[PDB]
Amino acid sequence: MKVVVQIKDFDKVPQALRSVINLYNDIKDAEIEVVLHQSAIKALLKDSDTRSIIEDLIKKNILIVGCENSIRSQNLSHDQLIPGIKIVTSGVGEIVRKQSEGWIYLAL
Amino acid sequence: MKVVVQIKDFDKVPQALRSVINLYNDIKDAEIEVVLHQSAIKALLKDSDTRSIIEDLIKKNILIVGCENSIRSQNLSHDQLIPGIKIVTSGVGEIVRKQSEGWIYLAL
Amino acid sequence: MKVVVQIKDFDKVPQALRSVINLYNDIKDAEIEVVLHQSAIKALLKDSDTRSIIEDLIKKNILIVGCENSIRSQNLSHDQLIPGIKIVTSGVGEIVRKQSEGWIYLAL
Repeated sequence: MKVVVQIKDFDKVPQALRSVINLYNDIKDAEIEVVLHQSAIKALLKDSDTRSIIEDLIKKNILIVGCENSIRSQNLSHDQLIPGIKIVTSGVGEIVRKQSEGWIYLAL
Repeated sequence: MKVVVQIKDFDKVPQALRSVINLYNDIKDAEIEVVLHQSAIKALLKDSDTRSIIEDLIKKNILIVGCENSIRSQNLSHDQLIPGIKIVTSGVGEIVRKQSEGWIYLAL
Repeated sequence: MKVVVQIKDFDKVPQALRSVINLYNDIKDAEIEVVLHQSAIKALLKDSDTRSIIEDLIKKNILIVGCENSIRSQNLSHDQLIPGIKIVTSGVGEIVRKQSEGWIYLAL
């Protein structure tokens, strides 16, 4: 079950991440990709309060993706992001493309 | 027309419910399922300010679903929820599954 | 690539519009329709702070759509909206219908 998850609001990241954990626990063999854009990109910073949760999702083989446009608008450096994070040119472009590829969309 | 509606933010429930009413009025013979998770689950409490609206949606044959994970994290009891409410193990799992079954997704 | 974009929160319109610009720049020959409903409808007012951005999207051949139900609940007049704006009876009905027609959904 392929699911492309979107997270855009930084203030809702904690709840969004718990929801992703819920998804993982509920759908057997789920193939999950989480795309963070807009202000939510800040959650991928090395000193992020949700770093341990993000690292746990990575351990669970979940693909964590950050939006380049968002990284740039938030004045962040790739050097400052959690290691092992994939980046796409556009978070919204990725979300749309994955859906066209058959991935089920979930907005958090 | 099968539509699976998601509502996750408690502070936006009033507007979300009005939007569902709008959907109902706009799409003839719509088959609607509303899944509430995260903080929005509180709207399904018996003393909820939106109870009368929820009851009206039920009257209109709309399926109202509450997330068990969310009920648990909000420390709520099934005894405290509006009668006639269906519950799923995971709100996000339900949203994803209905979409895979052909239901059109609407995030409110 | 057909994409139906939803924007419902007025306080998030600036970021949503930038995200639409990002979509446009990222997906070659994207066919985009943006549906604004709930409080976001206010962004289509003639004296709107985002008017110039909306006009730019229109220039880029992006279809800008406003929800009639939302226009009514916000006590707005069609005379007060940006010229060239299309209106639908229900923003949510449009979002659902476009998806059933094969348009990819993006919630902003």
